[PDB]
Amino acid sequence: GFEGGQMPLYRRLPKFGFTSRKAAITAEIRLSDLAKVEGGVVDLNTLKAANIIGIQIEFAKVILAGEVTTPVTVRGLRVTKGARAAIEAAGGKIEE
Amino acid sequence: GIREKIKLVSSAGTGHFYTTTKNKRTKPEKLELKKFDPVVRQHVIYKEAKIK
Amino acid sequence: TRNGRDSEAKRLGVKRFGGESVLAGSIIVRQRGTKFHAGANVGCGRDHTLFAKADGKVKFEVKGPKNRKFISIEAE
Amino acid sequence: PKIKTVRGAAKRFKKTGKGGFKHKHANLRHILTKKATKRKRHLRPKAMVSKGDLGLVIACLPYA
RNA sequence: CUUUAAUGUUUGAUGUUCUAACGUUGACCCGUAAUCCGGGUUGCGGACAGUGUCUGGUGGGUAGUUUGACUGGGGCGGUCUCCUCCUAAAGAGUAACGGAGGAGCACGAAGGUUGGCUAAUCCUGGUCGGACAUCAGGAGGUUAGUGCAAUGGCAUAAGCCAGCUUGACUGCGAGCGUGACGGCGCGAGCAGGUGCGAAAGCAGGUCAUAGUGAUCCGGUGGUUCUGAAUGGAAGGGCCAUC
RNA sequence: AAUUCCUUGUCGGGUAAGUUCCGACCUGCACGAAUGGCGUAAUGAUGGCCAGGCUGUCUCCACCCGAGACUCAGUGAAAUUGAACUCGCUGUGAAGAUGCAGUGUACCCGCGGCAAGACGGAAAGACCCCGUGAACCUUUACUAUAGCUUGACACUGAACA
RNA sequence: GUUUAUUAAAAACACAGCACUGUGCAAACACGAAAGUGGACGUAUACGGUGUGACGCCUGCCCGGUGCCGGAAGGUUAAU
RNA sequence: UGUAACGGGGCUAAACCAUGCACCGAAGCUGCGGCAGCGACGCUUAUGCGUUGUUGGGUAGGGGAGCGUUCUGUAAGCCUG
RNA sequence: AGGACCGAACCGACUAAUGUUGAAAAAUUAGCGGAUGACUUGUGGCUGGGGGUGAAAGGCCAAUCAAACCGGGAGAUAGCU
RNA sequence: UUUUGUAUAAUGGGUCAGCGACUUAUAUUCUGUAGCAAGGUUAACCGAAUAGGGGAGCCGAAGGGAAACCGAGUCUUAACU
RNA sequence: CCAUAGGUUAAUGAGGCGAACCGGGGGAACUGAAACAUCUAAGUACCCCGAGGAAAAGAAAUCAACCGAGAUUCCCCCAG
Ligand SMILES: [Mg+2]
Ligand SMILES: [Mg+2]
Ligand SMILES: [Mg+2]
Ligand SMILES: [Mg+2]
Ligand SMILES: [Mg+2]
Ligand SMILES: [Mg+2]
Ligand SMILES: [Mg+2]
Ligand SMILES: [Mg+2]
Ligand SMILES: [Mg+2]
Ligand SMILES: [Mg+2]
Ligand SMILES: [Mg+2]
Ligand SMILES: [Mg+2]
Ligand SMILES: [Mg+2]
Ligand SMILES: [Mg+2]
Ligand SMILES: [Mg+2]
Ligand SMILES: [Mg+2]
Ligand SMILES: [Mg+2]
Ligand SMILES: [Mg+2]
Ligand SMILES: [Mg+2]
Ligand SMILES: [Mg+2]
Ligand SMILES: [Mg+2]
Ligand SMILES: [Mg+2]
Ligand SMILES: [Mg+2]
Ligand SMILES: [Mg+2]
Ligand SMILES: [Mg+2]
Ligand SMILES: [Mg+2]
Ligand SMILES: [Mg+2]
Ligand SMILES: [Mg+2]
Ligand SMILES: [Mg+2]
Ligand SMILES: [Mg+2]
Ligand SMILES: [Mg+2]
Ligand SMILES: [Mg+2]
Ligand SMILES: [Mg+2]
Ligand SMILES: [Mg+2]
Ligand SMILES: [Mg+2]
Ligand SMILES: [Mg+2]
Ligand SMILES: [Mg+2]
Ligand SMILES: [Mg+2]
Ligand SMILES: [Mg+2]
Ligand SMILES: [Mg+2]
Ligand SMILES: [Mg+2]
Ligand SMILES: [Mg+2]
Ligand SMILES: [Mg+2]
Ligand SMILES: [Mg+2]
Ligand SMILES: [Mg+2]
Ligand SMILES: [Mg+2]
Ligand SMILES: [Mg+2]
Ligand SMILES: [Mg+2]
Ligand SMILES: [Mg+2]
Ligand SMILES: [Mg+2]
Ligand SMILES: [Mg+2]
Ligand SMILES: [Mg+2]
Ligand SMILES: [Mg+2]
Ligand SMILES: [Mg+2]
Ligand SMILES: [Mg+2]
Ligand SMILES: [Mg+2]
Ligand SMILES: [Mg+2]
Ligand SMILES: [Mg+2]
Ligand SMILES: [Mg+2]
Ligand SMILES: [Mg+2]
Ligand SMILES: [Mg+2]
Ligand SMILES: [Mg+2]
Ligand SMILES: [Mg+2]
Ligand SMILES: [Mg+2]
Ligand SMILES: [Mg+2]
Ligand SMILES: [Mg+2]
Ligand SMILES: [Mg+2]
Ligand SMILES: [Mg+2]
Ligand SMILES: [Mg+2]
Ligand SMILES: [Mg+2]
Ligand SMILES: [Mg+2]
Ligand SMILES: [Mg+2]
Ligand SMILES: [Mg+2]
Ligand SMILES: [Mg+2]
Ligand SMILES: [Mg+2]
Repeated sequence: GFEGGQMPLYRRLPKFGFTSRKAAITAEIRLSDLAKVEGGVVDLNTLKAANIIGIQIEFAKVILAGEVTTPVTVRGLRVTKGARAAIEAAGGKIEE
Repeated sequence: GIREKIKLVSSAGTGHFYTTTKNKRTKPEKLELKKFDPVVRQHVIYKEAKIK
Repeated sequence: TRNGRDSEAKRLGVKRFGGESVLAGSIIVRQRGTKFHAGANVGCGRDHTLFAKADGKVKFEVKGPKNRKFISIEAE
Repeated sequence: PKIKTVRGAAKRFKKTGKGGFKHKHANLRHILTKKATKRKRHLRPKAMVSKGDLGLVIACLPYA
């Protein structure tokens, strides 16, 4: 980043924002990952056993990415709108 | 640079303010303009306060 | 001595010449005064900048009793 | 050893989807009563790093 | 409350005295065969001095360093950012310690709009009144005007008066100009709300181009966006601003 | 004037002739009274000037005595060095040529001499500039700091006013 | 008399003298984290520092600046 | 320093002007042969072979392809009194 | 009597010449100053590097001094050759 | 070698022989190549062991926003043509 | 005065050396920051003390997050 003695680009520009500690313990889930668990139920403890989200994660959303075919109970996790339509069309049952 | 700078506080209760300058030597009386307040989305009279 | 100064070149002039198709909003002439004047479908900016209000070809022409130079955008 | 991130540049840039970097504009921190509202309004949204100075950013931010 | 005493205790300030801390580079005794030292007796000093921590001053005694560049060599002198003209070779751009001038503001109207108006100079006539005030006519036709330098504009006036006013609006912005970049500039239109106008319309500061300062750090207001077990808070973020 | 720029000031002395010297003048660029002022006998491997004696200092060198140089025998270095079949001139050319062009001259090789050139040898110029080089040194540069000094608390108590 | 051993012996340093100033003795001062030691087994006719530099005649005016000394009423002012 | 202001010899044209035809003159161009690069095109590709155009001065620098050296495997092999 | 005088030893180093890959990393030759004093000399001791020591030249401190020598940080750093 | 430019009278080399300068480790990116492919891959360690185990992790298949949060969208804004 | 200090014996032990590793007491600067003072180099070099075959640390007044883990040391991650 040394530009001669000119004030460099990484110091001409201002700092912005902060880092959310809560963002480090959230995760996003494909619909293709819902079949990779066993038992057809999805909890936080089920996904960590399936090695999908990781141990320190405490919050998770399900996102329309990939596709699901088997009926899968989703329990205690946030679901987006397109993933809610895709889970319920394949036979799923989103609950808390 | 005798022309100091002030701020025009909204009288709509919001803390919204326009900032501007005035010559306090030649205009001792306070500046009051009716300006748009984007929080209330109305034109409200603003009054001069100190820039502080 | 006493003559070291000069200012930066403001890069005025005519940016799009005649018969040259432009988009709406394209700057045609930058200038100090109204050395040129705004004709049909051409706006005059705050600093007397002439920009195109519509799309089409640039037409330079001299009109009026004072023989002033007007810039218009022909339809296309 | 690992490369160390220039930690000042990590506070100024964020990598976007196609690999470009967004950043806050300058000139919007102090001395604001003399600037036009049109000028400031075009400085609030984040802008992309231009193609010329994009090489120096990647050298400062090796871990994306 | 205005106007001040009593009683007692509530601890400081300065005398005032003492001995028991402490000092003794006073005398004497012993360890001892010893001008060190330690112990003992005694005298003098005495809560002072003197040391520790904290603290203000002083501090080239000592230490670490800084002390710009351009430059028809260096120093001396001048210069360093920004605007205008020429050099600039009829697009843009274009250097020199080339030729000439300015800026570091101002304005709550000198902004917006509607309505209206048109200069400089000279000639003649006219109380004070004169080279030159004001008045009336004529020539003249912008040789004037523009808050300020120069250049380009300016009569539909952008020049000059008056009325009403705050668009010197907030969110945006197709598309271009200009830069290596940071950035700077122009912008129809859209959403909201507004001013003037009967209306068409015009208004996102001023005839345009100078009137300026990155980031960091910090201040102020706003905003639950964040809040390290949890609820708050601190702090941070974002918006405005210094 | 150990100080005077102008300056070789002017005047006087000394000399045939004196930018120095000596004595005056004062117009002290820019003397001056313990960073002492002005004198001053004696002293000085001290500075300037003058005279006598003396002389190869010189006019202007001559000869002589020895030590080298020179020759023979013995021993036997050194600095330097891209390579050499290593001329002059005028011109040219990284702008002062043994090497280029034109031209002139010149049989091959020593020895004793001289030092004009080989931008000769020796020392990565000390001068000058440069480096965001170094070192010491200075101060009312900056920031510290030993030291000195101030007060609070502690070691530290008792009475009385 | 001294001095740049190895380009400078001098008008430089030193010097006797003179003056200013500090210093009452566990002296000032100096070397030492300190203990100590030097000053000095000395005691203001002594010791340290500074300037001047035999001797002769002398040494004028200025305390605004910068230091130093003395002052303690007021202003300002640290830890606490 | 030496002619030393055509390169010299020399020249009254072997100078100058005009016109004309010759010739000389370079690593330019053509001929003949050889190598290579990059494009075309086709092949019947051995993943490159004919033909075909065209290219081939080069520092800094970028790209492509190699030679040789020592050591290890191949190698208790092969060469060698 | 004398930091008295002249002058050898002894101590010093004013001038010239030589020498300058020397006889010599400061000397020789001819002169020169001091030579009873603040003299000179033998032996032994003590003072240590931001320190000593200095009749003061930034002199001397083992042929080295505007901060000795040796070892270490150490392959300091060198936008320079 | 350095240069705008050197026969340069600019630098360097007396000669020969030997030695003498772009490496190594770890990160990271790109290109080539190979393995597998919406997955790829293990690190310590175990293991008698260049095997096999080990999937802790890391990278990728989703992004936007300062952030909560939303999600093939999201942010901006009262709301976006 | 007792006493104590001191004295004389006796017994046991220590002393010194050694490469690295270890714990502790002290502790730079060049350098980097394109200067430089905060900072960096780095608790590094060095000095000093003590120890052992290893030393050190070590059995929660520790984490965690409303679920739980269960001394110390070491390795790979977390993660530049
Ligand atoms: Mg700068
Ligand atoms: Mg996992
Ligand atoms: Mg802000
Ligand atoms: Mg200093
Ligand atoms: Mg330093
Ligand atoms: Mg310079
Ligand atoms: Mg100059
Ligand atoms: Mg032009
Ligand atoms: Mg042109
Ligand atoms: Mg105006
Ligand atoms: Mg009008
Ligand atoms: Mg106007
Ligand atoms: Mg204007
Ligand atoms: Mg800063
Ligand atoms: Mg909390
Ligand atoms: Mg909350
Ligand atoms: Mg807490
Ligand atoms: Mg004088
Ligand atoms: Mg003179
Ligand atoms: Mg004479
Ligand atoms: Mg005379
Ligand atoms: Mg003479
Ligand atoms: Mg005289
Ligand atoms: Mg004097
Ligand atoms: Mg005096
Ligand atoms: Mg004197
Ligand atoms: Mg012989
Ligand atoms: Mg020959
Ligand atoms: Mg020549
Ligand atoms: Mg000869
Ligand atoms: Mg010669
Ligand atoms: Mg000779
Ligand atoms: Mg010569
Ligand atoms: Mg030479
Ligand atoms: Mg040199
Ligand atoms: Mg003498
Ligand atoms: Mg000498
Ligand atoms: Mg001498
Ligand atoms: Mg004593
Ligand atoms: Mg003196
Ligand atoms: Mg006096
Ligand atoms: Mg005074
Ligand atoms: Mg006074
Ligand atoms: Mg005082
Ligand atoms: Mg001649
Ligand atoms: Mg002819
Ligand atoms: Mg050819
Ligand atoms: Mg051919
Ligand atoms: Mg060719
Ligand atoms: Mg080639
Ligand atoms: Mg082999
Ligand atoms: Mg004598
Ligand atoms: Mg001597
Ligand atoms: Mg002699
Ligand atoms: Mg004698
Ligand atoms: Mg000196
Ligand atoms: Mg020596
Ligand atoms: Mg030293
Ligand atoms: Mg030093
Ligand atoms: Mg180091
Ligand atoms: Mg080195
Ligand atoms: Mg070379
Ligand atoms: Mg050169
Ligand atoms: Mg040159
Ligand atoms: Mg040549
Ligand atoms: Mg030569
Ligand atoms: Mg050469
Ligand atoms: Mg050179
Ligand atoms: Mg050589
Ligand atoms: Mg790969
Ligand atoms: Mg692959
Ligand atoms: Mg440092
Ligand atoms: Mg540095
Ligand atoms: Mg242990
Ligand atoms: Mg529990």
